Amino acid sequence: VLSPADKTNVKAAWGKVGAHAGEYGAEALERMFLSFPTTKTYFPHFDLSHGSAQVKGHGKKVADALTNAVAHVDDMPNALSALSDLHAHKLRVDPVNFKLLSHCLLVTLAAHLPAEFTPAVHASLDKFLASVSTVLTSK
Amino acid sequence: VLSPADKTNVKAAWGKVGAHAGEYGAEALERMFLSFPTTKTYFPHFDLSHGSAQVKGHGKKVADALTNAVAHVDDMPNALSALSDLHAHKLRVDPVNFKLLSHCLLVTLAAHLPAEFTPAVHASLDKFLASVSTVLTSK
Amino acid sequence: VHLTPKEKSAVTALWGKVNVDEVGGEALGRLLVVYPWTQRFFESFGDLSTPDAVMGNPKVKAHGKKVLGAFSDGLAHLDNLKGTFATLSELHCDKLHVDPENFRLLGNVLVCVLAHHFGKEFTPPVQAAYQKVVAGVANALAHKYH
Amino acid sequence: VHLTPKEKSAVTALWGKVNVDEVGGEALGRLLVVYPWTQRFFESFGDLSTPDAVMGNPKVKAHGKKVLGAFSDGLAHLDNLKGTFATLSELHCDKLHVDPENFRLLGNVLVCVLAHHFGKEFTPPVQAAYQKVVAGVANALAHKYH
Ligand code: HEM
Ligand code: HEM
Ligand code: HEM
Ligand code: HEM
Repeated sequence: VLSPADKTNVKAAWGKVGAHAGEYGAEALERMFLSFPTTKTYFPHFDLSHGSAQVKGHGKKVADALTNAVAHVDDMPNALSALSDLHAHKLRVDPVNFKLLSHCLLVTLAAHLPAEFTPAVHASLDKFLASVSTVLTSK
Repeated sequence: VLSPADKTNVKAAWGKVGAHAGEYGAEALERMFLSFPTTKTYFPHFDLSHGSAQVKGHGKKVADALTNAVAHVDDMPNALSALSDLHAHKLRVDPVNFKLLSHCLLVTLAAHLPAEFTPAVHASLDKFLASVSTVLTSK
Repeated sequence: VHLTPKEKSAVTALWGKVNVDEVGGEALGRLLVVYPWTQRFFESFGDLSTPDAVMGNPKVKAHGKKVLGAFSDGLAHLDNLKGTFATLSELHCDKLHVDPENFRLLGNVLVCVLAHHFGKEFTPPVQAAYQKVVAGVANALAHKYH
Repeated sequence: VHLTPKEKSAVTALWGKVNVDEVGGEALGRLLVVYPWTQRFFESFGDLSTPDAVMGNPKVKAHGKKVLGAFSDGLAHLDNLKGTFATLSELHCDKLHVDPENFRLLGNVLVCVLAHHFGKEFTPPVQAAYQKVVAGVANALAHKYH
């Protein structure tokens, strides 16, 4: 469960993303596709190369979902219900893959927000992304 | 999340354990210690050999916790709060180990209750033990 | 992986009693029911809408027989799992892109099925021997990932 | 694991810029903070009560230096990770009984630390190269388990 400090830490770190929200989401996806090639097969209709307008657009959707989770952090199962059904029922996303994307999101944040990525905030972000992942694999 | 059928399936299968509750809990621990030797280091004060009165007594405690979770299946984070603090704060149990014990509990049930261990009930039990595990690693 | 002679004996003696026509299909079917994302890889198998439909699906039973055959092959070569699973690793890793965690899951489902079929004869030491085996197979099948 | 020459180049060029006195302690300290069960193995290190206490703990920094040294050794022998990590595998698996999932976790924490230190220079292709490396080290360190 997320502590009050976890919630404040995540809100604060994510708040710094600003207009870059979509960009960072797209970067995390790119990091995942390159580092963990098994994940690519979920997107046969997307070109996954650098500068892909499809990955850019998708990164924005991923970011919007994370922002929704931050904004409704005490009510995540509800806020992400639709997304949970999608990832489990329709897409059949292997639960391992959420750990892969979560890691790539941490890397992206570390690479862009060095002042925010303290050890405590890293811990909070990891717990937050793990909580998001739990909801998205819950059915 | 556990479906209504999951809850009924788990209650039904566990209901068949009867006076054997402690015995099966002790057997699952033994299975875990033998199959996954890394788990043994958590019990330096227990003798882990077959017939160990310490493993027998502990199996009863494990079974009682699972029974509590079955009986309060819609309120598990609350029912298992004390146990969650113990496993995380005091004992520092690696989360992987919950998957190991959960698997050994399924094996124990399959070995003893062949009529109950249908594919659907196996799925329900796995989800239930994973939910218990999530609570016990949540802090 | 290294099995002791006692473990090897226990493993081989149980395996000789396994129904080779059914156990693999039961393990594969349970994998599909218990871990439903795995169905993503079996779209061509038809009806997987219910547990009964999965377990009774002729293609699940047929494919499960092939799976079990590979475990049997593994059992014959405990000291060379890598070469034994070489082409299967290329298939599962390079072509299918199955996450290797699922190899661990299928091996553990097989262990549950053995327990289901053998009951008390599937003792804790017998299970421990089989866990060495299924870990070995999972590790070999994942070789093309590492 | 197999790195392409482009990947090997990218890895070696970044590593030459790593602060060998600090990066290992940062990765180990973050492991202890982010995955607190890992503290079970470091009772003798003293004060681990807060993130600041962990990161500033002289024993964490000192031990982290040893960790990084092993990664450096791995980097020099990408084609023989197994022999390179042989004694460390005996230590971590046979003596300490650390679950090998934690080797994966520490490698991924190291990747986060590299990203933290190098920022934009830690590009997605550079990360992908490092992921091959840390997977290779984790797999070799776990050899005594399989
Ligand atoms: C932090 C974890 C994740 C978040 C927040 C997230 C969020 C989203 C969102 C917002 C969408 C679009 C929803 C819609 O169109 O209705 C989506 C779609 C999708 N996601 Fe994720 N996702 C996550 C993890 C993953 C992972 C790990 C995978 C696979 C490796 C994955 C594969 C997909 C696929 C295949 C689609 C459909 C894209 C399409 O068909 O156009 N997702 N996700
Ligand atoms: C289904 C999962 C589990 C359940 C339901 C469970 C339940 C329990 C219970 C009821 C107790 C005694 C509580 C008390 O005395 O206040 C206990 C203690 C303990 N558990 Fe678990 N446990 C689980 C998983 C694990 C795992 C995976 C490990 C380690 C591999 C573990 C290690 C321990 C240890 C070391 C103790 C303390 C024993 C002692 O010091 O005497 N538990 N557990
Ligand atoms: C211990 C683990 C496993 C073993 C020993 C195993 C064994 C096999 C065998 C023997 C075949 C037949 C190949 C042939 O026709 O020559 C096969 C095919 C296949 N397997 Fe597995 N398997 C394992 C795990 C998995 C998992 C976990 C999945 C997916 C979740 C999977 C997906 C598939 C698919 C889709 C095929 C058909 C490929 C084709 O015909 O093109 N396997 N497997
Ligand atoms: C890539 C992963 C890892 C690497 C490369 C690594 C490397 C090392 C090295 C070089 C040493 C020094 C051994 C010596 O003094 O000769 C060491 C010791 C030690 N490591 Fe690790 N380590 C890793 C993961 C872990 C993890 C995840 C844990 C626990 C969570 C751990 C626990 C320990 C402990 C307790 C010692 C001290 C043992 C002693 O002095 O008796 N290691 N490790």
